[PDB]
Amino acid sequence: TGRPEWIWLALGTALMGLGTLYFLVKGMGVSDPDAKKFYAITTLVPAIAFTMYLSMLLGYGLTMVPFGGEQNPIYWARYADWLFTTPLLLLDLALLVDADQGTILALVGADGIMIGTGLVGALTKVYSYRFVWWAISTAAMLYILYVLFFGFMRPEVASTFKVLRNVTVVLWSAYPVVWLIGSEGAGIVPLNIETLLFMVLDVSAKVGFGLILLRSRAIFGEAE
Amino acid sequence: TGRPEWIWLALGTALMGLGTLYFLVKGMGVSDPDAKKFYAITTLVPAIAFTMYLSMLLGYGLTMVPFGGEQNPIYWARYADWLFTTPLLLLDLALLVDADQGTILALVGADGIMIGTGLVGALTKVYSYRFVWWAISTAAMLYILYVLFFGFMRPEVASTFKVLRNVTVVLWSAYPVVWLIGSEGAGIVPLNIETLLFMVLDVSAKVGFGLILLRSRAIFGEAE
Amino acid sequence: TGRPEWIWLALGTALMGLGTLYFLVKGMGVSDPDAKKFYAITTLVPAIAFTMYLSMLLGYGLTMVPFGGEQNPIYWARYADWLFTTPLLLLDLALLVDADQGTILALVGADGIMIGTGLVGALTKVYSYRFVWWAISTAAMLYILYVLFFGFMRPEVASTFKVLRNVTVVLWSAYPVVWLIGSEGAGIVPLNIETLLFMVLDVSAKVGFGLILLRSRAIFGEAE
Ligand SMILES: *C/C=C(C)/C=C/C=C(C)/C=C/C1=C(C)CCCC1(C)C
Ligand SMILES: *C/C=C(C)/C=C/C=C(C)/C=C/C1=C(C)CCCC1(C)C
Ligand SMILES: *C/C=C(C)/C=C/C=C(C)/C=C/C1=C(C)CCCC1(C)C
Repeated sequence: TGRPEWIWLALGTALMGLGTLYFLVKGMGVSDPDAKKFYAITTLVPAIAFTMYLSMLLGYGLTMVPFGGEQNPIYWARYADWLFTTPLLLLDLALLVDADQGTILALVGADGIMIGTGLVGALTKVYSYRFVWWAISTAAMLYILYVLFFGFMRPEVASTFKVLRNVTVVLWSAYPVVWLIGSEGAGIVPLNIETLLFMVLDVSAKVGFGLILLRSRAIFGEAE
Repeated sequence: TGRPEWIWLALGTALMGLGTLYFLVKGMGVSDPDAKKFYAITTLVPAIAFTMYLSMLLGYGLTMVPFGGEQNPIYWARYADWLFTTPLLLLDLALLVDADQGTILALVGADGIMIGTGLVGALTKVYSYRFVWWAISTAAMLYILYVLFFGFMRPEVASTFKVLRNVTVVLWSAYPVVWLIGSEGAGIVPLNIETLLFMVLDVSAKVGFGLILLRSRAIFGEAE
Repeated sequence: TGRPEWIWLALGTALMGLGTLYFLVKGMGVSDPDAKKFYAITTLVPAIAFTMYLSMLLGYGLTMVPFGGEQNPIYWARYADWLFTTPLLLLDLALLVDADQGTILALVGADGIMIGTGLVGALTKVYSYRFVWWAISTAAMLYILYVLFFGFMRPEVASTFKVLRNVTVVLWSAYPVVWLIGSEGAGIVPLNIETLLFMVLDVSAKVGFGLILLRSRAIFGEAE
């Protein structure tokens, strides 16, 4: 199309699609029940992202929100993606460490709150209030990060969890910043650059994260 | 009303309602925990369908989508039904065979993708792109069917699973065809006939499927 | 704002926010896995309510629905809250009594139906039909109440469950009445009083319920 961000949406669609196919093929033949869980979660994540990238590319997942006296292009489909994919990603971490159910519920619920309030902020027509939602969403993210560090095994489990926790902190923490400087927030970075940034983050957080996880012996039960 | 498809919506509402009441009464008194799971899942399915049929009958679950240069009546409430009822139905099959959690997640997630992309296709304003969504949704359905045949007990469990798997393949595979030839897709069959077809499919896939399942000794633990 | 109900929305936001913070601090340090489940569920409930109260206060969670020949202010965000918080509350009760999974699914599903049909009724443009949805929603509520009394331990578990079941029946049963007499239904009580009533009910059903639950020894495994 003639939205300059189309190229990043197209590459995102492609990389999510290819990552989905790769993980699908890779998990073919896996019989270990524990490993199956990780393959399922980890393949579902970019498959969902693929659909939502495509919806943005085709224009379905874009709406105009009036605020600051303009009609502002907001890609709402990102939140529909994140609503499902972010708890899934947290579930991969939580299963790695054999987290308590209470802890999993805390994580999933805080994540739901993070995404839902981010969506509310994204669609809010009173400019100043958009940042209230951003702050609440960010608080939920900080709670999530706190639990990953202070709320929790085989040495390979510890090692893989540590690496993935670090990837998670670094990549996830960038999202509120991009939103804040981008078209959803202060509008200091144009939508095409914002789209590029989220594409790099998303591909790393999904396909990159998944490559790290699915390469590890941590996803298998200890078997002779 | 004066929408000619009202009669099929009314009969669908009635048959789902009656099926719900029948399963409710039938599962009264069931104490076996395994059987309770099947009664719960299986009664919930037509209860949800009853609500969404009624919403279509009353006109709430209908919207107009512009495409191909017309205002096209799209019953969106079907997807709200299917979003919940189709994974529930898959859950009945998966519990019958004591499926791995990874496999259940794969099934539920692929199903979510099937329904969500079908909804996107149903609401998409660019005619040609509607069929892209249809294709992606169909791929998700084919993945689901593949898992039911290649991804998986007491002989009565095997026997009941086999029958229900066959019912599932035959009925579910008809949905993409009806959508394709109907008002959502190529518009070769009118909405009133499309509605009739989905009504027959839905009642069979829910109340018919449920009668088969709930009549079986497979839903009970092996007890003396 | 100049909506007279703003004061009740503001106090609701505050009390849910404070209740969230209190439960969060209170559950700090809890290591018992069973207790963690209850703290997680019970803190998530007012955290979600806090977000949805704030959304109503800020005006995001309000829409106008034409019916009875007027444009009627309907707070839809209540349903988005209840959709998540009501099954969570039922989950607290069900975990207390170690409910069968079938029973939990029945409860959660009936609750989903209660809330979804209440939302449909709230948004329905044909006045008389709003009450059809109300009736169906009420039937789902009555099913839920029936299960809590007829569908189900350590003496402290029994004692706490009994108290919380009674609180639940009394408070939950008031909701259909308020809706019926309020702006969503017959319009005999003005929106500002309706808002006050739901605020008192919600705070009691969430923060009050939670204080009772989290003060009990019932939420802990039996340990030496
Ligand atoms: C695969 C995609 C992922 C891992 C996306 C993660 C996204 C977030 C952590 C987003 C966080 C946000 C906030 C913390 C504040 C408001 C804006 C959001 C939703 C971008
Ligand atoms: C009770 C209702 C059920 C079992 C409905 C099943 C529906 C489907 C399998 C629908 C599939 C579709 C596609 C595969 C492609 C696009 C259109 C859909 C959603 C009708
Ligand atoms: C924390 C909030 C809670 C516990 C809310 C409970 C709400 C209900 C039990 C609402 C019930 C309703 C009906 C039974 C009929 C239609 C209207 C509703 C949704 C208010």
